[PDB]
Amino acid sequence: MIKQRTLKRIVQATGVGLHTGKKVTLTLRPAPANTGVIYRRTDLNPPVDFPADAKSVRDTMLCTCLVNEHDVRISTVEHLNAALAGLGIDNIVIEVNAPEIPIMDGSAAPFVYLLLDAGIDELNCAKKFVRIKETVRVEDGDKWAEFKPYNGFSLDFTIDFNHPAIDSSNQRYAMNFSADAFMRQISRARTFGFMRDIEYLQSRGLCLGGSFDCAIVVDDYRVLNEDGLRFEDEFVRHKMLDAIGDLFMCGHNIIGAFTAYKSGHALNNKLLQAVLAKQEAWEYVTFQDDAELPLAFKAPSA
Amino acid sequence: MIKQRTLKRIVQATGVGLHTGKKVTLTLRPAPANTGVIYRRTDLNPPVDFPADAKSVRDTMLCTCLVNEHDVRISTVEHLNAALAGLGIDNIVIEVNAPEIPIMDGSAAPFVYLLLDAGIDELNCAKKFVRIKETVRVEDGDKWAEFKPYNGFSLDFTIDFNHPAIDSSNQRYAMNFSADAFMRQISRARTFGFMRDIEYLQSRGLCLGGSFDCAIVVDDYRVLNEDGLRFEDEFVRHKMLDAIGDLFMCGHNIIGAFTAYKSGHALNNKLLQAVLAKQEAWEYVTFQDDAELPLAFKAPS
Amino acid sequence: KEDTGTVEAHLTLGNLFRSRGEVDRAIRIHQTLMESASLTYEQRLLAIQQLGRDYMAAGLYDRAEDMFNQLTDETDFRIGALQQLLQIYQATSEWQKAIDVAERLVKLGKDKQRVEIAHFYCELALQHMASDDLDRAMTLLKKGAAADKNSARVSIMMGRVFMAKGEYAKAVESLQRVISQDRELVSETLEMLQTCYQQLGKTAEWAEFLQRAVEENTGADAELMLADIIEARDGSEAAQVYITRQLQRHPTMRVFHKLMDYHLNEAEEGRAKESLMVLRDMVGEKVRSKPRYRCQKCGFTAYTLYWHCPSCRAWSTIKPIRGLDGL
Amino acid sequence: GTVEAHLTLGNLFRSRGEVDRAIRIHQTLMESASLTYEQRLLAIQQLGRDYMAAGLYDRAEDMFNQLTDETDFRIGALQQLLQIYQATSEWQKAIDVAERLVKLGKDKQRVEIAHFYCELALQHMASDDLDRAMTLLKKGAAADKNSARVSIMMGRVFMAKGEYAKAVESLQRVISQDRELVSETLEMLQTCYQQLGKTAEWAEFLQRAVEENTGADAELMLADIIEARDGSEAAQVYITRQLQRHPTMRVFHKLMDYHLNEAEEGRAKESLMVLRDMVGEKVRSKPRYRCQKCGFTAYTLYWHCPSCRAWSTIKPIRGLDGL
Ligand SMILES: CCCCCCCCCCC[C@@H](O)CC(=O)O[C@@H]1[C@@H](N)[C@@H](OP(=O)(O)OP(=O)(O)OC[C@H]2O[C@@H](n3ccc(=O)[nH]c3=O)[C@H](O)[C@@H]2O)O[C@H](CO)[C@H]1O
Ligand SMILES: CCCCCCCCCCC[C@@H](O)CC(=O)O[C@@H]1[C@@H](N)[C@@H](OP(=O)(O)OP(=O)(O)OC[C@H]2O[C@@H](n3ccc(=O)[nH]c3=O)[C@H](O)[C@@H]2O)O[C@H](CO)[C@H]1O
Ligand SMILES: [Zn+2]
Ligand SMILES: [Zn+2]
Ligand SMILES: [Zn+2]
Ligand SMILES: [Zn+2]
Repeated sequence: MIKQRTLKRIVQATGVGLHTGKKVTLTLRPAPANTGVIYRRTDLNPPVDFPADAKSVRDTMLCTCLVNEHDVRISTVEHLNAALAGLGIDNIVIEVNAPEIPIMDGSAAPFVYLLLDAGIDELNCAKKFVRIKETVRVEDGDKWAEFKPYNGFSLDFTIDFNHPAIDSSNQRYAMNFSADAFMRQISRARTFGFMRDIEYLQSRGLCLGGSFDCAIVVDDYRVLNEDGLRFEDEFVRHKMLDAIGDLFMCGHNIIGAFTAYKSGHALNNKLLQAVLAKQEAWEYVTFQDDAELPLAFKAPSA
Repeated sequence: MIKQRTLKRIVQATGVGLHTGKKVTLTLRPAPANTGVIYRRTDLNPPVDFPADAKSVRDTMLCTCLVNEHDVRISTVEHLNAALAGLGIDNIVIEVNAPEIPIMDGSAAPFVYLLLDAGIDELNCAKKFVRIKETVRVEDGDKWAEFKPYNGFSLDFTIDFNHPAIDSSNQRYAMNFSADAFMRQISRARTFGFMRDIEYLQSRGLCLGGSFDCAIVVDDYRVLNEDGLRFEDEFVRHKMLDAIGDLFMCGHNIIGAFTAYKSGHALNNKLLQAVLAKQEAWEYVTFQDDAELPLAFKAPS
Repeated sequence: KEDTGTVEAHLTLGNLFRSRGEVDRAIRIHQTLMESASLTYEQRLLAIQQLGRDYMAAGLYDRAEDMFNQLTDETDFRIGALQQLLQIYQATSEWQKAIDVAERLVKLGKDKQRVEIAHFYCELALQHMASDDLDRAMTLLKKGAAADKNSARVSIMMGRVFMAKGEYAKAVESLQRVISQDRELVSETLEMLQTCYQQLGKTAEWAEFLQRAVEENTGADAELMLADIIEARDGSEAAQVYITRQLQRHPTMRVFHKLMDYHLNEAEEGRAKESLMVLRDMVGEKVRSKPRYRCQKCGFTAYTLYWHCPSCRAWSTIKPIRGLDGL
Repeated sequence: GTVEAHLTLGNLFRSRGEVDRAIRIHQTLMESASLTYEQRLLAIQQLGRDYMAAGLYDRAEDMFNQLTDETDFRIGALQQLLQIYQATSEWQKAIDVAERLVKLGKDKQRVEIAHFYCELALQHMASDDLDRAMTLLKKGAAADKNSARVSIMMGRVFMAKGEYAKAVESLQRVISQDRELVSETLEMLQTCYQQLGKTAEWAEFLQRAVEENTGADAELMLADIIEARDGSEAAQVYITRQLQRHPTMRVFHKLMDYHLNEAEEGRAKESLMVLRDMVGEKVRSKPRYRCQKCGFTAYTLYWHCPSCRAWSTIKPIRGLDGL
């Protein structure tokens, strides 16, 4: 019955926010069964609990950012959400004492490491799944996203940046979602960004904490990172990582086929809201995806 | 005493000359004891031979390039010489059917691979080293090279390229020369050029065969190669590789301390000619250098 | 690694060794795995491909060809092996075999490699022209044009060989085709089209073609040539209107330089002359400094038209730079 | 060796981005009881680098704090701690680490100490705490006398307080500290020479700055004042002289603007108008400040270059591009 999951220990990690550049102290904590991922601002008077819900998203400039009625915000929850979806965490309390989830290395690998270090305990209760009965679709001009019925969770992303440094790489990716598949193929894709649009973005108040150590700074004609790309086509891989993170905002893993072309955070959130609006287009189910089983590997001593 | 070495099998390799762009079918062949490395051109119906003597180097615009009296040239012999010096080959006939030793990947690693695949023999004859006796120094303005007496071969090269891409790496590297040390540290640094002056050099008849696959191309501010630098300070390491290759032009492994600053391919050859011109500065000796035996250590999990 | 299993672990270790530059160890690992008697056909082909890539990255080209010629007949690796062989035959300057491999690849479906066939044929014709043999150069140019009919290099080379032979009418016939074959490279033919028309003596048709070229937005070269001929045709001051009009639609440094020169030629002297001197000494001091041709795949900038861009090694990518910077 | 078999697989895994595996390998090696002291320190350093690459700064700091007492690793550990404290906007500790590094020999960290003090002052500035801002800037000046940021910040603080004589006295030091950045002071300096009331000294200083090839901004300001003083003719003469001696697109646009005012109406004037419409757009579109270590071009002065993260390496672009 798949069974719900949570953490075993209160696991912390400091970082530098990508879109604010302020020191942040992420503190993942366990929760009982039937709690859902609830984000929490802790530096505020009382706390400001943001129950993960597609409607909370109200700012999608370059980071799916929660905003309650009082303008208290927690930005850049895309990658942490992607990690939680990868490990299938349904009950976890995320606390940040600064108004944004840290960035770590610009991917979900650090968050996967933190969650695994905490340990994925399994609770005694069925795991709620959002199964897509009827095909739904949303469009934003030349960008579009589409949810289709499926006996699983499959993603199919395409990008087109008309950029000499990104077109050379693979521009289409597709997979059947699974804990091991996510951990091995998508958890490492970095936060690709262009060097030309940094002066402007930093002026506007975004990407104040981004540096070569947490992004693929692509200049006008080539990737500027010394190491290079972790994957030969990690731009689309990271875009699908952001897609998983955005789609997890509903609080539960989704069952369906998600096909996207040039989708962003705004489009993914709009698609999720559209699906959740049609009461007949989605239903609650259990035991539809083969998550878990993060197989270990040999540890030779030499 | 250290024994002279040659190859056990004739070994071929077809590459592209860096400074000509032609297809060169390099062929390394063994020679008997007491013959010295001799370069040779094969496309010429009468085969023409260049004995390895410092005086042979006559054009050094960007690469130590042998030239005889009739203007028959074998350019870019500064990397193959580097590999031979690293492995201490004393008798070998190098043949090229086009006027340039190939460049391979820019470094001297492919030549070490070719020589090791050929297999290095040990002739039953003494190995002549050219050991220095008196300090000899030559300067070309700011650039200066210096040989000092020493019980071995030790290089202390330096570089001062006023360029943001080369100034962030150690502009100094010193090592105690030895076959294993050479094969491990210096025998992979690639030839590095600037993309700013490639439109010009190719117009002057140089760097025609160059490309990202056989050089480190540092643009105005950073290294453009997708792989990146093999080391952290590959530039000085390759400059010292060129230094070893150029110093090998005397035909024998040299013994001493070679300290250089901004030394090119002309200054090294000038230093070698000056050293060999003084009869009281150098002498032929035997068995005075560190081990030249490669170590097959790598065997991890 | 060495803890990821076998065979595939060997392949990953060899790839890492090649990337780090330790070429000898990469070949040693790949060859040891290939010589293993416990490998399957698919694994042997994978090993041979990796060994060929190792040799190619180490510069030993004939060994790379030997290790890649064994994958062309294999369905899985045919296209990749042929691509690598095409790269080898490009680098080692063997144009005929490169053409043969490109024809194989185009027969296999990849139709993008027809421009490269035309360029290889043009390179062979250039080699022949270096030995003063125009007939064979024309034959190779005709074959290349038959291979691809949307290559400006073939037309320019045909014009060059015709001018060498003296068939100037055919030289014009071939050169003018570049207008329809590729607009961005029109400026390359004007230097020779002028000579062709001068030898033919059809000055009126030369002016007509220049007018058409400028109306078609060919570049600053056509505008300058047309203005130069007009100055002699119908005076300077009276005919300065045309340069002014062409200026407004497509202003460029190379154009206003001529207008400043015209102002200098007929001026009222005094402070205005001193100004129009200090300027017209500066626009002209960055008209020659700025690069004229740029590669639209890797940003390479050069003062001459490199058909084979040195950086990315892509054929027919360097084109004139347009907009307040040159042609 | 067996130990060196680890710390090379771990480095590979970290480079590939699989921090979950590199950290695991290094931690397992560290937990082993067979590690010698030096090997244990090497493992600690590798684990700290793993954490820093993965972005878990609170753990990289903890790991690197175990190496500051070991003679061999003191430089590396302190440098990594400085990078961590710069990254996570914590300057009051970055200053301590940099001062320890200075005491341990590295004398090129005085610039970064001055910049940390300036950043702290900036934090205390904008909250109307100018007294502590000035105190911190004075400390930074004491830690380095060859920093232009300290002088400019002190000028700003004096201007906010109101003491303009001291403002000009401090601002003028930029010429002796770093000439390339003098163009930054001019704007501010102008105000402190206008409301102060010393116009003659302002003109004299502008003339001196121009003669010292200060830049295009100084030349333009000098041309404007010469115009307002002695008519447009003298201004045009001076601008022509400076353009011939020092060519800059901005001065070229100024010369075009002065030419337009003196020109008989005609289609030539309209051609000059369109030339202005293009050249002014180009000059307003070109970058102003460029970094001298990574080729980053920004339209406003960045003290901490975003790309190479090196302090005080962004200087005004000099030549035919901009200033
Ligand atoms: C100097 C030292 C520098 C140090 C480090 C700097 C970097 C730091 C890391 C963060 C950088 C950020 O800057 C994030 C960053 O660069 O990535 C975002 C990325 N997510 C996505 O944008 P996103 O979906 O968030 O939001 P938009 O509403 O803007 O998307 C709609 C708009 O984007 C176009 N679009 C969108 C998606 C697609 O598939 N194709 C495509 O064309 C679409 O045509 C329209 O124009 O597209 C862009 C692709 O990198 C960026 O904006
Ligand atoms: C599209 C991309 C296609 C691929 C292009 C990439 C390259 C492949 C093509 C082959 C290029 C080769 O040729 C390698 C190449 O370019 O590197 C040569 C290199 N050997 C050496 O050459 P050389 O010894 O003759 O010195 P120069 O006088 O020429 O150097 C001038 C000034 O440099 C200072 N200086 C000089 C020497 C020294 O020891 N120290 C030092 O500081 C000194 O101030 C002097 O005045 O110096 C330079 C350093 O890379 C280059 O010239
Ligand atoms: Zn993202
Ligand atoms: Zn070299
Ligand atoms: Zn290119
Ligand atoms: Zn910088």
